Order: sequence, then structure tokens, then C-alpha cells
Amino acid sequence: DITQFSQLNPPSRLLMGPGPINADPRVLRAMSSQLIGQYDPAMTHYMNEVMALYRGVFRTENRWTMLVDGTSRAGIEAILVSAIRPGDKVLVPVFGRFGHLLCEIARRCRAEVHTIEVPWGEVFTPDQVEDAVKRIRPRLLLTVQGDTSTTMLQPLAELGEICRRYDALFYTDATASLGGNPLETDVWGLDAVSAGMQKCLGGPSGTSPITLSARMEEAIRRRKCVEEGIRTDAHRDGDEEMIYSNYFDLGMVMDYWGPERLNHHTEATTALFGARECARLILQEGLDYGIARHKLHGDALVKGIQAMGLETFGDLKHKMNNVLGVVIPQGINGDQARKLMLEDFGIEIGTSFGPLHGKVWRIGTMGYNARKDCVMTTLSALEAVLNYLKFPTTQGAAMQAAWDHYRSER
Amino acid sequence: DITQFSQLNPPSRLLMGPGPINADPRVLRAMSSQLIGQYDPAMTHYMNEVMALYRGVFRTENRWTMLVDGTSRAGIEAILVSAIRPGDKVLVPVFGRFGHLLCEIARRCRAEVHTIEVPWGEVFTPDQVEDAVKRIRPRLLLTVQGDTSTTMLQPLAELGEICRRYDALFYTDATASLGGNPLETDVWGLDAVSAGMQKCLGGPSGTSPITLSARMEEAIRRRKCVEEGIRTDAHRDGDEEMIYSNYFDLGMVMDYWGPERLNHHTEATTALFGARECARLILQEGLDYGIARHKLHGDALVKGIQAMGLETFGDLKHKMNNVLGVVIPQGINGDQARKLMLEDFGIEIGTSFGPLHGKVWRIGTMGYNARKDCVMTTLSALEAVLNYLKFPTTQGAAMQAAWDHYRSER
Amino acid sequence: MDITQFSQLNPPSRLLMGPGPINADPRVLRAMSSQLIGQYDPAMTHYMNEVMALYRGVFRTENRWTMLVDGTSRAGIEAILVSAIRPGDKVLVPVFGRFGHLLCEIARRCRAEVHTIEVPWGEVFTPDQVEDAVKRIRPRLLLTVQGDTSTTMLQPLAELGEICRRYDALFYTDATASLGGNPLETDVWGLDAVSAGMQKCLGGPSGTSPITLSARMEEAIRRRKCVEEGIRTDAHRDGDEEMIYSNYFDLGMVMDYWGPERLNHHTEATTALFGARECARLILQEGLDYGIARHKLHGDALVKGIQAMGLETFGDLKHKMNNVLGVVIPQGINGDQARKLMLEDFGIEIGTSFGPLHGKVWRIGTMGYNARKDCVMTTLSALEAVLNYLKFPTTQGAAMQAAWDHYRSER
Amino acid sequence: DITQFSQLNPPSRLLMGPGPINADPRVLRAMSSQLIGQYDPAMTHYMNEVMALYRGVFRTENRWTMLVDGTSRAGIEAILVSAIRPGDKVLVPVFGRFGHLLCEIARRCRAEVHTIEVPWGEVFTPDQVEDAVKRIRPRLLLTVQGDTSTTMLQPLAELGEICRRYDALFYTDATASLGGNPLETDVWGLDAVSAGMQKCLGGPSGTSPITLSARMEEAIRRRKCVEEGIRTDAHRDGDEEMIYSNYFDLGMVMDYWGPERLNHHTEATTALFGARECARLILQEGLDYGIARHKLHGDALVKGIQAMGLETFGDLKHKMNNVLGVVIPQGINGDQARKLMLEDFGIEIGTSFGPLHGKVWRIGTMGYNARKDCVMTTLSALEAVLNYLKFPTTQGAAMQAAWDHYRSER
Repeated sequence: DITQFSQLNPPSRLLMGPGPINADPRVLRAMSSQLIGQYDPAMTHYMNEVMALYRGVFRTENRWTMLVDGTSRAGIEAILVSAIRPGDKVLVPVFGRFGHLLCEIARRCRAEVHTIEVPWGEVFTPDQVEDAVKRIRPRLLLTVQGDTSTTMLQPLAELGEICRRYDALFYTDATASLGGNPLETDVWGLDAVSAGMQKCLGGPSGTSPITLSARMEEAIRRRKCVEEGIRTDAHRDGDEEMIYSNYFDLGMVMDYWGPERLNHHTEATTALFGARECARLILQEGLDYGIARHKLHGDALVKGIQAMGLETFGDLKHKMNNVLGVVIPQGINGDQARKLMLEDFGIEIGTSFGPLHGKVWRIGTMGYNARKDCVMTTLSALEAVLNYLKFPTTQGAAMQAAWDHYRSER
Repeated sequence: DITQFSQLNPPSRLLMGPGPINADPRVLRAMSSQLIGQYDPAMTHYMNEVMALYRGVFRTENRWTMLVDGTSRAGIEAILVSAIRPGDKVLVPVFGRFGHLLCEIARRCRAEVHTIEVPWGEVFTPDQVEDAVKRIRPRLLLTVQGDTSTTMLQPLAELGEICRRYDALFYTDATASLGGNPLETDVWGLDAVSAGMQKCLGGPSGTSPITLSARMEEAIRRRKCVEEGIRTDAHRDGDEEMIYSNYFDLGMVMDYWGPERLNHHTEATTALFGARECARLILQEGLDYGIARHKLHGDALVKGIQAMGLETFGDLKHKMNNVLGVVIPQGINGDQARKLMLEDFGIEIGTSFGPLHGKVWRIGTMGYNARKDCVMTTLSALEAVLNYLKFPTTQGAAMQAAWDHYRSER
Repeated sequence: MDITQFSQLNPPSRLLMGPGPINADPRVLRAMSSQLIGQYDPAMTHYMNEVMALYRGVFRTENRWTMLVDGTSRAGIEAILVSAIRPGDKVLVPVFGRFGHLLCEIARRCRAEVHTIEVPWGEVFTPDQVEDAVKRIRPRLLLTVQGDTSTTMLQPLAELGEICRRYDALFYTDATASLGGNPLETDVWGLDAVSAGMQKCLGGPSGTSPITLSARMEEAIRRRKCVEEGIRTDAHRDGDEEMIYSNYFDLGMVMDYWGPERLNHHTEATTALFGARECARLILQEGLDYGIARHKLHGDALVKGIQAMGLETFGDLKHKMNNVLGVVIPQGINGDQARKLMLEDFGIEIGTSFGPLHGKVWRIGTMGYNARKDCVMTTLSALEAVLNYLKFPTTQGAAMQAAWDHYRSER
Repeated sequence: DITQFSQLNPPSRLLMGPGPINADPRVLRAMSSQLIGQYDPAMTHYMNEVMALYRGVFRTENRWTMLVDGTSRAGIEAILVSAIRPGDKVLVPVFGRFGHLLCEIARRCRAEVHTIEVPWGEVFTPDQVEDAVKRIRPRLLLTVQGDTSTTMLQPLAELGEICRRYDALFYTDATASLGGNPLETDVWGLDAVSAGMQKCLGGPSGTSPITLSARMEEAIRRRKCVEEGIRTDAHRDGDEEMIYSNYFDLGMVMDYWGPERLNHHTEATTALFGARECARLILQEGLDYGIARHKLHGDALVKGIQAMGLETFGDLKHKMNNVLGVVIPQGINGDQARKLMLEDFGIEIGTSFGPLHGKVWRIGTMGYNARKDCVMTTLSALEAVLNYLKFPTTQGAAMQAAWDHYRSER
């Protein structure tokens, strides 16, 4: 019966996993706003505002800063499909799960995929990526900045200089790290950045902010091929082969956001309203302050976890501010502590996949949930569940260290 | 300055163009609802409900009825990229702008594209497409049901049996027509149908509902190749070559929406909620009642437009219930009427593009805006502007014919 | 019963061009959907303070005691009059419409001696007339409506405050209909108490009445001080006058709740406070001076189109409210039928006149969020379309021409 | 400057105090809906639905069941002002802070107030109040059902036969108990009931649900006096003296909610949508189950508190389901635990006023917050705060008793 389909009623949740995390209530309210037509002066104005705001968030002057209407990895694929002609040599430094995602996307683009690897969860040295760039001579360097599966944050500062010397295009996947970690697009010589909403932005998934450098926009303009239905007598192709997607042809997407207002697709009015608010909030607070906030609560969680008598995963010198790997004590079922946290406390913490499944928990402190009270509620909840499942902890230690960190820093 | 970016505030608009149209107030409210985690039992229940609900909207029992996170033409591209291997022949009976869009998507899929043509705005006879099928022998017949650029509805009822005899896969692009005109997916023997929100569903763009037949999923299953980051020892490749997109690989999307919950992408939580309401609302009213309503208000607009002394573009026998083409009668300027309708009445009427640009307005009566008061307000505003632009009409004649129609309809 | 036939909230789309309530600003509606906090959360006492300062701007006053009354517009009226009137106290009410009559009844229930002076609908009072009446009856209070939606008339107030200062009468005004759409210089005109509404030019769901009280008014109310037993302490004492005969409408305790003591009088309406906060915030972003000028522009555009349409108007146009218009129903046109066909066929609500003006005059409002160019245009064309269909002759395109001409000239 | 007055952004709070408490999000979404005119066919229908819905909530068939526009105590004042003529004798059984509220309201109606007392927090016997009714012969019996300030629930069942016997009108204030406790309006011979929204209904304050027995309406009709502005020749005053309030004259409010639709005031459109939702949700769950839910979580919290080695306040046999009085231990600062609970955990627990200030905390489990996870979160948080403040508990015991209670009941 159609009668037993009632109104939307999701249960209340504190999402402290690797994502998606709770949306900021201002972003949610802005999505309920009524729509206007595709080319209404207000809609074109709001599109132009989104560009200016995300230029601030990405820390770039790039003319082409916009949205791909799809989840984070649609942005990735849009950038790769637009920058990779079949046969092109691509270099992917793999330090986790999302390095393999780049490999697959690149392979679906028919690229020549060359990889370098370090174990989970470690990071790459600038020398390591320089030796690889000298060996294979790639068109693109395809990096993930923050990889949620390993909690590791790849240093990106010294890599852009390396890419300019050997004429490589420098792309990063910043969906996990943007807003909660430093990302200087221009200062670090980045050519393409793709992000997401559901990490530190806040932020339901469905949009991918991207930015393309002047060098990157030239490579795509050589690929120019306008869709037949909106092709005029004054449109002409570029010197190189077309992009093998109509939806992900970023040249046409650029022409939609540009003065031409080329009718590539109907922009996601609501998701645009959402995206505008995220960047607006991030810049009202300030990027530096926003990043400083993620560091404060990330560290407080670490110090809480360490005092609970728990090992942590990875090289902490390079840990993301917003993700923590927590080793499962042993004699303790991980799926059971996850089930108890959720059903009895309303707190979701992440499981790890593959070579870590049943070994490591992933606790995020991102965007809206990067607060003291989210950290405090999670630590007290985790400890309570562990004691109930017979894991001894020093009474008050985990909580004391959390307070000690919050007291000392302010 | 950041302070010169304020709270989202779009102007009050009546969207009577070819789309996007105004959303249902219930749909926008459901979007403000709080999020849950990707793998919360509530999320997987809501996905299971969306599948069930869209089977009723599409009029199908297809186990594989689900959402593509992207604009309407993303759901198309997901299907074409998943069904067409490089080389495979394809037939597109072009009768408007969106016939051309299908041609391009298939081109980017690396297909040999065959076309037949009728002039805007006419429609194909079953005999015309059968003679084309006999001639070129396509793997796929790729059709649009409602092409909003001509206001024409392609009859599909007999074509399904045509495709069964000569063993061709039958796809329709029903974004503009779903919910507003008849579409019996199973009874008409369709293999693939894709849609959009912003037309009759109501409806912000950003999501594309799709349904796949048992024959279709079998064809896509032959292309099996699981992404490296989420690949396990269980995953073996299909006998045919891979799909050349990660995001559009419907083989993996089916595995995400099915019982295995294969982690392909983070499903757009808010967009899913909107998608859920649209279907839930349509089925609460009843699909038949919903279509009948779209007919009634469309017909009243037609009779109102004709009595104003304005001619109607296209073959009226096959007109979409939800769209009308009104001819600009020379002397009067089309862009000037549109500007006045928008700036002074807050009403968007559609312009035309390409060949019909400057000749035809496209007035739509879809979804939430398929009401009497919307029609009355459009007809009244239109006649006021035309008269103000010194275009003579018989006083009260346009409104008279609309009232008489609504009187007779009772 | 059952329970399935009661579905999700789904009101029909309406353009409200009647006397009230009118369409609320969408930003206000969104603000109301926001999550709540505890009664004395630092954020809540903060927002209450924001609502005080913000409403000092909209009223045009420096008054410290500018706050909210939790109830519809007439609850703030009752709140003020129950607090200011001891039984037997003398009261003067210049009645020039239906709402002057409301002030009389409210005053009557406060057990006051109610003196009234009358001009016809829709005429307005002269300063000399109120002065002659004040000289006569010797009132403690002068009670006016600034804008009476029943007759569309706007009482000049500027000359009235001085009169009250010479004869020691307390000067109150009901500005629920006028605030935001017409000038109201609270402190400049020497007002003691003002009460407003949300649902008119503020926009604005009904259920809250903003009030402001001058330094002299608080003195009069604090003389009646008496704290409710449950929240009363040994440090509390009664004033030198009789208690206000109401617990809820005792404005002394409400003042104490909104003040630094935070005396627990009631649980302040959180949602309604978010809405009321927005209304004032939005009004001051655009600017009150521009808010008033906008109402004037679109209000005048309505009357020019109505006149071109061949219709008569009600009352003195010299003093007409910026936000409403009285339109004489032609003969033998049915007013109820026109209203029925405006609502059911165009999704536009136009007002009927109650009492001695029913079936004689419509009340068409151009208020707050609907004080827009596109609202005026749609109402006029719908009326002309409804009228002509009921077989009433109009000059073709005349109504719209005069309206379009007005917007052209003003730009 | 108006630029430093930004958009509404309240901090996330788990309200576990005496009230107001966090609202159910479905009710919040209902308030964001757009408004219709006072006398719109849709407004009166929703009003008629509201009347029917609350009849189900109050457990009555009373035709005069409706809303007062104002907070809980405005509805109390409405019922008292309409029923009480000056000089009338009234009896108020006082057992807490709100007992005194009824005394003050009756006093300002110029009634003679008679009282009997029990210490905080005891309850009245049928005999105690029957002795008093014989003694003073009251017109009204004025009782609080659940007094949050003491956590005590007065039995009303036997009080209805006592009132009917000695010919007294029986009123009660049920703002705290309604929804979370049994209330049989008709079965308990109740003449008038008033409640609020922000306790168990859920529910921001601003509306007062009332119900009036056939007996009560006769008494209010005798006092008939219609406001001069909405008075016609077809009206005549009743035999009794007028109700000394315009806004609170329940004779006129009845006429506004009846067939005549007498224009007494403009009904709060936004709040009525909320109150319409609140009643709908409670009846969708089913009042019996709702009451049962409130008891489960109330019982859970207590056990955990008792297992924490904390004393409790009041006669536990008669405790409200949705409130707990927790005695503040020697040396632990009552107001300091509150600061740490709110600022560091984002959880509000109630302070006591009057003869319990500094001695007792009030912890509520009401409406939307009567869930398992709100109980768990608050318990672990309070324990963490107490522990940090050097107050020894038996590690794990407080969570154990709660977990054991939930496991046993499932």
C-alpha cells in the first residue's frame, strides 16, 4: 500500500566516520529555497558568486573555478577525461584506497597508468615522486592529498615545483582534506583540484567543486568539441581528439559557466544553493581559522584515544586533522563496538575496508562536527562501550587528557 | 568583501517555460531534512523504497529501477555508455534538439550512429522506423518520447514489438514526459528508460531516475570489471570488454543499489530524499489522475492561446500534454515579451533555440505548475503584455475559452 | 477516524492581497524551521537582546524596553492596556473604523471608563478635534489606531503627541497594520506605547506582537509591580498601586524576563522569536526609509490601475494607507463571486469588507513581501479578467497602461 | 550596524532539562511551509483537523477542543478567566511551583483562592482533596497533573467522581504530562484541560491545546459578550457578567473555531501547522505506545542514576515518566556540572529553582528526546563530568544498569 510510505524521517545521528558527516543547518535550510529558471538573472548571478567564493576556498585566482554536478569522484573523472587522451602517460602515487580509484578512472580513460607505492599508512617523499617523474615522463601527476582510508595527508608543497621542471600537469584529489587542512592551489603550482561536499564542507554529497589553471584550461581547449544539438556555424574543434564523454567534457562545462552560457545541461539549482552556502560559511569564519579548528579537535581526540590505552594507525606526523585511525584492542569485535555506538548512542564511527577490516576504526572530526562537544561525546561513548564489552581503561584518563588539551590550547 | 555575500534569496517566480519548473513545496522541505551515514539501515531502507516507488512511476516490475546521481543527460549517458560497446551500431530517429543529444552521447560512446529525420515539429510512424531497422540493423533503438524543443510526443506503443521482432534494444528518454504523458515501460517493451526531476516530477535538476529490463542488465553484466580499490578475490570479469567510465558503470551502480552494497560512490543523501518525495507524491495522487490533470490544464492553455488569436506550432494530435509552442505573430518582439513577462509579472515563458529562435515561445504546464491558477495567470499576463505591445486581441476572448473548458470538464 | 487521511502539511499556493495575513518572506519561514535551544542558553538570551536592539530601529525609538509579546497583534494591545489601565481610569478613543471599536472593548474589559469620539468611514481626525476631546474628558490615555485596515485610512499622529504632553495624557498607538509600510516616528512623535503585528508589512506569520514602551510608561507599569507567587522571592516587593489584573499580560514581569534579572515569567516562543528576529533584520537591511517608499510606489501603482479600470475608491485618498486600497464593488456585480473567482481560479486572495461595508467594497492589500511590482500587475489583470467575464465593461488595456506608465515615470 | 546581525544559527543542543526540549524535525519542517488567508477553505479545514486530532490526544469527544495562541500558561489563564467570575471560590491543591501559578492566575481573575499543601515532592490523596471540597465548597478544582519542579505526578482518576459528587468543575494543567503520561479526560470526569507544546508534544512553545467539557461551555456561554467591532443585531449578552478579557474570552474563541467563524483574532498560521503535526505524529505512533516509550527511557535513566551512586528526589511511586530529580552530591558544584555539560558536551540538564536550587538537578526524557540514545549520551556525559570533578563511581556500573534494563525489556 502507498499509505505506508510516510514523510521523510531519518533518525538523529552524530556522524564521526570518514564521511558523509552531518550537514551544517544553514546549508540544509538553503536547500529548501524555491527555484528559478536556468537563465534567470539571479541564477547566472548565483553561478558567478559560486566561482568567486570557491576561488577563496581553493586559494586560487583561476578564472575556471566551478561545480561538477555529481559526487566527488565525478569531479575526478571530469578532470581526468578532459586531460587524458587515450595513450597518455599518467603517474599515480598510491598511498591508499583512493590512489587505486585514480588508477581505475585513468584506465577507463585509456591512459598508460604508471604507479609508485608506499605501504598503508605512510606517505611519499618529494624525491620519490621526482625519481618517478624522471623515469616515466608523465603528462599528469595524479595525487590524492588526504586519503580517508589511511588517514594520511600527502605533503603537496614541494611537488608543484617538481612538476613545472619536467612539464607535468599537477592534479590532486582534495575531497577529504579541503576546509580542514591547508591547500594552497596557486602557491603550490596545482593545475587541477577536485573536491567534495560531505567531508569538511558540510555538505551533503552530490556536488564536486573543481578549479583549473590557465595551463590546464589550454589542454582542454585543444580538445574542444561542442555537442551537436547546441553546435552553431561559429563553433570549431580543437587540434586534438575529443573528450570521450558529453557529460564530463569540461570544455563545454566551462562554456556554460562562461559569458557564452552554452546550454550543456540544467544546473542543479538546489545543490548550487547548498554549495554556495558551504563556501560562504567557510569564508565568514575564515579558512585559516577553519583549519585551526579542525587541528584543535583532531588532536584532542588523539590525546583522548591515547589515554584510553589505544594504539593509533599510520605516521602521525602526516595525519589529517579530521581523521584518526584507532587500532582495535583485540579480543574485541569491531562490528560490535560499531553497532553499539550507533544503535545505543546515535554515533556512527567508520569501519576500515580490505587490508584493515576488523583491525582499525576511523573516527572523523569534520566541518560542522569539528567541535568540542562532538569529540567529547564520542570519547565518552567509545569508552563506555569498551568497558561494557570488558576492555579495562584507567577511569577518567581518556577524558582528562581531552580536557587537558582543550585547557592548555586556550 | 565576504559581507557583501548574503543569505540565499531568489525572487518569487512562476516557471512556465520548458523547464526547470517550480518544485513541489513538499519536495523542498524533505531536502532540509537531516542526513544519515552511507550505510545506515535507514539509508538502505530509503534506497529500497525509492526503487519500489519508481517501479510504480515507470510502470514496471524491473528489479533494476534506481537513481543516477547527475542531471537528466547523465542518466542517459550512464545507460548508453553501459549498453554500447565501441563500434556497435545505433539508430536515432531525430525529431528535435534532444534527438541530436542522443547522437552525440552515442558518438562519445564510440558508436556508429545512424539517423532518420522528420521536420520540426512532426513525429515518426511505426512503419518509418521499421524500414530503418530493417535497413541498418542497429543493436539499439534510441528514442526521445517528449522532445521539449518541438513540444512533440513520439508514440512508442507499437515500436516495442518492432524492436522485439528484429531483436533490437529499445531505449527512451522520457525526462520531459514522465508523469505528464503515458509511459508503460513493460507493456510497451522498453529495455531502458531514463528521466529527470525538473519537468513533471517537481523537481530540481541533479538526479536521473532509470529503469533497466532483465535483457538490459544481462547485457551490462557481460561488461563486468570491478574497481581496483573496492575489488576483492570474489570479483571476476565479464566476457565482453569493460565500460569506459567508472562513475557511469551501471554494473557497479547495480551492485551498490542491490543486496551487496558495493561501495561505488556516496549516494546523494538530500537528492535521494527529493527523488523519494516526487515519486511518493505522484503515486499518492495516482499516475492516471496525474496524467489526466496534465492533459486538462494543457488543453485549457491551448484553447486559451487559440482564442487570443495566436497560432500554435507543431502537429497538435501528438503534442505533449505539458508543453505548447506559441508563434510570435511578427511585429511583436519575442525577447521583449519574455522580458516583460519575467520582470513585470514574475513569470518565465520559454524561448526557442536554433531554427525556431525568434519564432516560437514554449509555454509549459508541468508538475506543481499544472494547475488552473497557473494557466489563468499565464494567459492573463500574456494577453496584457501583448496588448501593451499594441497587439490587438478580442477583449476577454482568451480568458473566456479557458473558463468554458473548465466548465465543460466538470 | 482515521490516521491515514491526515497527511503531510500541504497548503495551496496563494498570493495574499487581502487585509491580512499576507505572504511571509521565505527567509522568515526558513528561520522558523531552525532547531531550538534551552530557555536560558547564552545563545537564546543573546538573540532576545538582538530582538530588542533590532526593534528599536523598526519602531524608530531609543526605548530600552522594546520587546515581544507572545500572542497575536491584539494580545500586545491587551498587554499594554491591561498594564496601563487601573479600573476607573479614564480613556479616550478616536474611532474612525472597525479597529477603533476593538480598542473600546479591550479598554472596557480592563474596567476603564471609555470615552470615544467619531468621524465617519473613511475620514480621519483633526488635531483640534482630539484636543477638544482631551480638554473635555481629561483622559489618562489617548488610544489610537494608526492605520485601520477596515477603512484603509491612516491617522496623522505627528501633531497628536504634543497635545498629550500639554494635558498629561499617555499616548498609545496600534500600528500592527502600518509599521514597515508607513512612517512611524515613535520617539519623535512622543509615543508612550506602540504595538505591532507580524502578518502585515513585516512578513510575518501572525502570533507575535512587538511592543515598545517609553521611559514614562515603564514608570506607570512598575507602580503596579507584583511578582507571581511561584517565582517570587523575599527581595521582591509590590508597587504602590493595584496589581495588573492578568498574569500573562502583566508587562512588568515580561520586562523583568527580558531584563538582566531574567525572571522566569513564561517560556518565550523560540520559533516565533526566530521569525520576528528575521522580519526586523530584513527590514533594516533594505532600510526602513526604502521599505516605506516601496509600499508607496506599488500602492500608488495599484490605485492608478484601478482608476483606469473605471472603478471607484473608498474614503479620503489624502490620508490613505500605503499598503491597502478600498475598491467600490460596481453594481450589480457580486463581490463574493469575484472573490470566489479570484481565489479558486487565479490563486489570488482579495479582501471583503466586514460590517456596514459588506458587498460594497473590496480591500486589496500590497503589503510587505507582496509589496512588489509583479504582485500589483497580476492582481490587476486577474481582476479585469474576472470583471469582464462577469460582463462589466472596461477599456481594453487601460488598467495595465496606467500602471506601466506609473512604473516608467517613477524609474 | 546591521551587517553584524547574521542569519539564524543556534548551536546544536541536546535538551534534557525540564523544558523546552528539542523539537521533532517533522514539526520544524511543517513550520517552514507558506501561509494561506485566515478564512481560506484550506485554513478552516486544517483547523477542523486540529480539533479532531487533539480530541484523540486528550482522550475526549469534546467538541470544544482547540488552541490558544500563546504559551502554556496563556491557555490556563484563558480557562480560568472564562470560568471564574469575581468572588467565585477556587481550591488549588499545591504540590510544587506550578500549584502557585494557578493561585496567582485565579487571584488576577478576582477569585477567592483556597489552598491545601503537601511538601515537595509528595502527592495528594483523594481523601485530602475531598475533605477540602466539603470544607470550602469550591466552584473550581485547580490541579497540576505533572509538576516538573518536583517531578511528581498527581493521580486524577478518583478526583473526577469527587468533583461530580460535590458539584465542582474540575480543571487540570497537563502541559508537562500530556503525551508522556496517561490522561483520560472523559473517563476522569474532567471539565477543562490545557497543555503546551514544548514538553512531550515537540513542540516549540507558543500554542496551548485546550479542551472544554459540555458542562464548561454552558458556564462560558452564560458569560457571553461579543466584541463591538464583530457584533451584529443577531447577538445578545448572556445572563452572567462578562469575561474580563478580550483575547482570552473563550466564548468568542469557540465562535472563531465554530461554524460562524467569528473574527476574534488572526489564528497563528505557522504554529497551527506545528500543533497539527505534533498531534498527528503522536497519534501515528499511537498515544498508548508513546506513553509506554516515555516510561521505558524514564525508567532506564533512573536505574543508571541509581547505579551511579546518586540519590533521587521525591516519592518514586508517583514520579513523572519524563522527568527525574537528581540530588546533587556534597562538594560537587551543581551549577558547574551544568556549565561543563552544556559547553563541553552540548547537553542541557535542568537546574532547580526555589527550595531545591543548588540541591537537585532536573533531567528530562521527553518527546523527541525520549529515545535510547539521548538516555545513554546523558548518562555517560554526567558520569564523565562528575568523575573529572573528583567524584568516585564504580566504573561501568551506571551504563551497565541502563544496558541491562534495555536488554531485559527487549
